[PDB]
Amino acid sequence: TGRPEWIWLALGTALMGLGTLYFLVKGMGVSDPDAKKFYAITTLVPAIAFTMYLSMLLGYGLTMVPFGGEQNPIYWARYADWLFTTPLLLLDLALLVDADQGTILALVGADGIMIGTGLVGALTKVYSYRFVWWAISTAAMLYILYVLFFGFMRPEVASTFKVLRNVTVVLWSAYPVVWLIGSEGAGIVPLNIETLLFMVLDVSAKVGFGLILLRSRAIFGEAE
Amino acid sequence: TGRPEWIWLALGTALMGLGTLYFLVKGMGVSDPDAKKFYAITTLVPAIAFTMYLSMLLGYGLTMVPFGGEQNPIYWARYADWLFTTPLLLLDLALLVDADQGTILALVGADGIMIGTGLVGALTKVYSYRFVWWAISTAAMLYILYVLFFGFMRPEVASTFKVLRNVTVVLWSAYPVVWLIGSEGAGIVPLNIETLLFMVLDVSAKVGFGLILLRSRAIFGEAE
Amino acid sequence: TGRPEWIWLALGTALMGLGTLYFLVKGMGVSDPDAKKFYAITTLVPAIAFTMYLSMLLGYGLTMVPFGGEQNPIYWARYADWLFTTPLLLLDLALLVDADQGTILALVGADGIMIGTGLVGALTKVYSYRFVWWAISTAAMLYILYVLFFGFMRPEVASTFKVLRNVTVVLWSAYPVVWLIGSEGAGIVPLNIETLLFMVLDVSAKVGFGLILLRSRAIFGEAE
Ligand SMILES: *C/C=C(C)/C=C/C=C(C)/C=C/C1=C(C)CCCC1(C)C
Ligand SMILES: *C/C=C(C)/C=C/C=C(C)/C=C/C1=C(C)CCCC1(C)C
Ligand SMILES: *C/C=C(C)/C=C/C=C(C)/C=C/C1=C(C)CCCC1(C)C
Repeated sequence: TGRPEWIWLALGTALMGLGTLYFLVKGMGVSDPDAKKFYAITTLVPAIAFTMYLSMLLGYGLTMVPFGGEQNPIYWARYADWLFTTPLLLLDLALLVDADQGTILALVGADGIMIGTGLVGALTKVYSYRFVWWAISTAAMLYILYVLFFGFMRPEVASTFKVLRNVTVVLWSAYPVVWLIGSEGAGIVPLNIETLLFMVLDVSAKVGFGLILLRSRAIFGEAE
Repeated sequence: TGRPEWIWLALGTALMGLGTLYFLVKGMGVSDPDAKKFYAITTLVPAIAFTMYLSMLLGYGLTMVPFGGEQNPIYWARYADWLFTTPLLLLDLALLVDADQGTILALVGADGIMIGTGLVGALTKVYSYRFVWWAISTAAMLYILYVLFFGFMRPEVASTFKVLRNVTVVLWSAYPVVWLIGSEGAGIVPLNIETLLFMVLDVSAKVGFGLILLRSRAIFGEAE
Repeated sequence: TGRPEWIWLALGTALMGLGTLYFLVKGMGVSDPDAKKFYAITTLVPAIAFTMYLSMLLGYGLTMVPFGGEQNPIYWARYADWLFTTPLLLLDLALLVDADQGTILALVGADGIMIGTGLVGALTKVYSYRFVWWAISTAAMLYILYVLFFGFMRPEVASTFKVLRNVTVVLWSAYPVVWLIGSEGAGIVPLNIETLLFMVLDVSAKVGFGLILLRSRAIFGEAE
């Protein structure tokens, strides 16, 4: 199309699609029940992202929100993606460490709150209030990060969890910043650059994260 | 009303309602925990369908989508039904065979993708792109069917699973065809006939499927 | 704002926010896995309510629905809250009594139906039909109440469950009445009083319920 961000949406669609196919093929033949869980979660994540990238590319997942006296292009489909994919990603971490159910519920619920309030902020027509939602969403993210560090095994489990926790902190923490400087927030970075940034983050957080996880012996039960 | 498809919506509402009441009464008194799971899942399915049929009958679950240069009546409430009822139905099959959690997640997630992309296709304003969504949704359905045949007990469990798997393949595979030839897709069959077809499919896939399942000794633990 | 109900929305936001913070601090340090489940569920409930109260206060969670020949202010965000918080509350009760999974699914599903049909009724443009949805929603509520009394331990578990079941029946049963007499239904009580009533009910059903639950020894495994 003639939205300059189309190229990043197209590459995102492609990389999510290819990552989905790769993980699908890779998990073919896996019989270990524990490993199956990780393959399922980890393949579902970019498959969902693929659909939502495509919806943005085709224009379905874009709406105009009036605020600051303009009609502002907001890609709402990102939140529909994140609503499902972010708890899934947290579930991969939580299963790695054999987290308590209470802890999993805390994580999933805080994540739901993070995404839902981010969506509310994204669609809010009173400019100043958009940042209230951003702050609440960010608080939920900080709670999530706190639990990953202070709320929790085989040495390979510890090692893989540590690496993935670090990837998670670094990549996830960038999202509120991009939103804040981008078209959803202060509008200091144009939508095409914002789209590029989220594409790099998303591909790393999904396909990159998944490559790290699915390469590890941590996803298998200890078997002779 | 004066929408000619009202009669099929009314009969669908009635048959789902009656099926719900029948399963409710039938599962009264069931104490076996395994059987309770099947009664719960299986009664919930037509209860949800009853609500969404009624919403279509009353006109709430209908919207107009512009495409191909017309205002096209799209019953969106079907997807709200299917979003919940189709994974529930898959859950009945998966519990019958004591499926791995990874496999259940794969099934539920692929199903979510099937329904969500079908909804996107149903609401998409660019005619040609509607069929892209249809294709992606169909791929998700084919993945689901593949898992039911290649991804998986007491002989009565095997026997009941086999029958229900066959019912599932035959009925579910008809949905993409009806959508394709109907008002959502190529518009070769009118909405009133499309509605009739989905009504027959839905009642069979829910109340018919449920009668088969709930009549079986497979839903009970092996007890003396 | 100049909506007279703003004061009740503001106090609701505050009390849910404070209740969230209190439960969060209170559950700090809890290591018992069973207790963690209850703290997680019970803190998530007012955290979600806090977000949805704030959304109503800020005006995001309000829409106008034409019916009875007027444009009627309907707070839809209540349903988005209840959709998540009501099954969570039922989950607290069900975990207390170690409910069968079938029973939990029945409860959660009936609750989903209660809330979804209440939302449909709230948004329905044909006045008389709003009450059809109300009736169906009420039937789902009555099913839920029936299960809590007829569908189900350590003496402290029994004692706490009994108290919380009674609180639940009394408070939950008031909701259909308020809706019926309020702006969503017959319009005999003005929106500002309706808002006050739901605020008192919600705070009691969430923060009050939670204080009772989290003060009990019932939420802990039996340990030496
Ligand atoms: C695969 C995609 C992922 C891992 C996306 C993660 C996204 C977030 C952590 C987003 C966080 C946000 C906030 C913390 C504040 C408001 C804006 C959001 C939703 C971008
Ligand atoms: C009770 C209702 C059920 C079992 C409905 C099943 C529906 C489907 C399998 C629908 C599939 C579709 C596609 C595969 C492609 C696009 C259109 C859909 C959603 C009708
Ligand atoms: C924390 C909030 C809670 C516990 C809310 C409970 C709400 C209900 C039990 C609402 C019930 C309703 C009906 C039974 C009929 C239609 C209207 C509703 C949704 C208010």
